[PDB]
Amino acid sequence: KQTQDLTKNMKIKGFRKGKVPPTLAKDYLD
Amino acid sequence: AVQQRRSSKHRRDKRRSHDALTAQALSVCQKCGKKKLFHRVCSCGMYGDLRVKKAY
Amino acid sequence: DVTNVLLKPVLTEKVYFNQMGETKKYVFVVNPKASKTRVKLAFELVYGIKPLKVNTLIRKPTTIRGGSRFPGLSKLEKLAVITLPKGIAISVTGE
Amino acid sequence: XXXXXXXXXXXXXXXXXXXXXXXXXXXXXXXXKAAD
Amino acid sequence: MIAFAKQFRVRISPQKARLVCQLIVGKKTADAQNILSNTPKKAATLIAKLLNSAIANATNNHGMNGDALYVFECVANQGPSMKRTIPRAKGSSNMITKRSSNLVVKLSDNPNERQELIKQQKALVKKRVEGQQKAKMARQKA
Amino acid sequence: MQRIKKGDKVVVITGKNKGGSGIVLKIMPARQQAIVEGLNKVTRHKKKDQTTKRAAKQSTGKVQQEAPIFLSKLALFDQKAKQQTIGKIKYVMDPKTNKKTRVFKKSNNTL
Amino acid sequence: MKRTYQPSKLKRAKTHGFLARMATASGRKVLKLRRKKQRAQLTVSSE
RNA sequence: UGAGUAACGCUUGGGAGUGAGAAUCUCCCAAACCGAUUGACUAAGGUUUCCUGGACCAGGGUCGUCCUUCCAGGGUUAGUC
RNA sequence: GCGAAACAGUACCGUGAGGGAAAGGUGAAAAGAACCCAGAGAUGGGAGUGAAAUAGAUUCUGAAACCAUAUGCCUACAACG
Ligand SMILES: [Mg+2]
Ligand SMILES: [Mg+2]
Ligand SMILES: [Mg+2]
Ligand SMILES: [Mg+2]
Ligand SMILES: [Mg+2]
Ligand SMILES: [Mg+2]
Ligand SMILES: [Mg+2]
Ligand SMILES: [Mg+2]
Ligand SMILES: [Mg+2]
Ligand SMILES: [Mg+2]
Ligand SMILES: [Mg+2]
Ligand SMILES: [Mg+2]
Ligand SMILES: [Mg+2]
Ligand SMILES: [Mg+2]
Ligand SMILES: [Mg+2]
Ligand SMILES: [Mg+2]
Ligand SMILES: [Mg+2]
Ligand SMILES: [Mg+2]
Ligand SMILES: [Mg+2]
Ligand SMILES: [Mg+2]
Ligand SMILES: [Mg+2]
Ligand SMILES: [Mg+2]
Ligand SMILES: [Zn+2]
Repeated sequence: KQTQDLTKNMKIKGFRKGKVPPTLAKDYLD
Repeated sequence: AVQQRRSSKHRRDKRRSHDALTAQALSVCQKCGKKKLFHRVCSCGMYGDLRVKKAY
Repeated sequence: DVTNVLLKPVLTEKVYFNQMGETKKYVFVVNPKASKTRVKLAFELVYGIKPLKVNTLIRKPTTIRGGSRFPGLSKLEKLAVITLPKGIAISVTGE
Repeated sequence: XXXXXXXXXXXXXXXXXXXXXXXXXXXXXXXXKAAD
Repeated sequence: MIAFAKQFRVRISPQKARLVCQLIVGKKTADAQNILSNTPKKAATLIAKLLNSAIANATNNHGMNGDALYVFECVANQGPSMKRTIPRAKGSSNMITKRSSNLVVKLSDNPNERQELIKQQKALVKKRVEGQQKAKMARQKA
Repeated sequence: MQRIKKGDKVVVITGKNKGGSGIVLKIMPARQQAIVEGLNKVTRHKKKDQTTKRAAKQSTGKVQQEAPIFLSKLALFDQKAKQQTIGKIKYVMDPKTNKKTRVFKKSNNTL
Repeated sequence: MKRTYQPSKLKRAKTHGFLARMATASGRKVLKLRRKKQRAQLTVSSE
């Protein structure tokens, strides 16, 4: 639900889209 | 062989006087009204009364 | 000993691929003049668990921002791949 | 939306201009047209 | 009352653009659009966009009727060029000049627009003669 | 010492704004400028940019802020005097506190 | 055909390198001249 | 000026799709050449030119939504080579 | 004017010694043009700021050569520094 919505685009520095960490999406882009 | 004398600004245009282009004949489609180049299907695929291609 | 030879951890797809699946592999960036033994000693004095093995990478500097009004070169990095034993997983942040 | 550029350097029309060194190291040789 | 639209650094050369501009000068709006939409030339899908933008800002910005507009003047002035080196044979080299054109289109609603421009020139000439006589009047007075 | 500090009342003596009273909010010594509230109001055409958590909204329309003003146009404002007037200041050093204090030259008013 | 310059690190470095230039008076004078001209690329050792 | 002239430096057709725009981009089906090689591994050299996503100022002898171009991120693990 | 008013002994040329450029000026203040229209967009036309926008970042003034448009006159049996 919320984590699916927050995994779309919003590419993190060292990563790409698609394989966004299932648990780590709240540190850099907080 | 190369020109020993430079060509003025009048002879160049005299030669170019025959380089003009001609406007191609256009017609109106009988199903949508837009002007289309003669003897050809409009953008809607309607040539005369024959459905030729799918709409654009 | 002084522990200035452990500069910085890095998290990429390769890093997260290793940091999962039984044996964990943690990749840091270290002092380019440091040796493998120094890397093991620094991890000893700051973490406490003996590494199973250490691998080192040298990435040469290259031109960046080419064509930009002022072009610039990269920075020399030495990468170190620590691997802790089976079943142990310590946190890089939080001590 | 989300169309913005907060970086200190950002441009799509990158400034560049090609230059010419006028390299014209041309020469020539002899000939069969020698009237001696 | 002239409405206009402009375009700097058009990739087409002015020489190859003047051939298309002469097919639309003096033409009605719809006929000019119709003529320019079916000509197999590169400089036809760019003059069309400028013409469409010019009609739009004529009936929206300057406020004209739209059924009296005719293409007053559409020209492609010479723009800045850019120089590159083509490598020739036997070590020589030449300079290729990729040409650009500054295109400008002007449309009017009044079919007598030339008279006002000559009138303004005439207005300028009259002021010229007027300045001399007043200067002349001052000299005898002193 | 300095002619203008952060806080003292100041007015403008030349330009379009004449007799413009305000309070100096900030002083740039390097550029010889001074931000005075209520004066020299400019309205930047505030665009919209969305690349940050705060930039997601960044509601900015016709915000009128303060533009810095050259220190030459500023003049200290007298307050203690019954008839307030615009004058120049000294840099006397009172031996009571050994601290430098500004005093007007058309009166005997401190600061 | 074989053009004049066939690049090689070792030949370039052993002929025009800093150590090759710092072994004779003539080489020292050339580097001295390059310091006078304040060339950023003093020798072929630096890229 | 020559002059919009010479030239554009060995390789085809179609279907579907993207796109504002497709002979040139993506996929598919064929077709034609290489096959002691246009196949595969490396030395030397080159020094990121490698992978992903985006862009089409500039360069690509045309075009371009595409590129060995540009932007951002990432990529090279040795006691036995 | 020092080669170098700008990040010049740089870019670049050569194996090397060596050789070696061009490029300054918005506005008093970015107040650097929100918004609308056309366009895919750049961009253009309005609006707005400004004394001035034909001062708009292509940013002091803008000459000629050069390239186009037009009022008026002449020119398609004519041997022309
Ligand atoms: Mg002419
Ligand atoms: Mg001809
Ligand atoms: Mg190794
Ligand atoms: Mg010439
Ligand atoms: Mg020509
Ligand atoms: Mg010919
Ligand atoms: Mg021919
Ligand atoms: Mg040909
Ligand atoms: Mg070819
Ligand atoms: Mg072919
Ligand atoms: Mg091969
Ligand atoms: Mg590169
Ligand atoms: Mg690739
Ligand atoms: Mg791509
Ligand atoms: Mg092209
Ligand atoms: Mg092993
Ligand atoms: Mg304007
Ligand atoms: Mg100017
Ligand atoms: Mg006659
Ligand atoms: Mg006769
Ligand atoms: Mg005779
Ligand atoms: Mg005669
Ligand atoms: Zn139709």
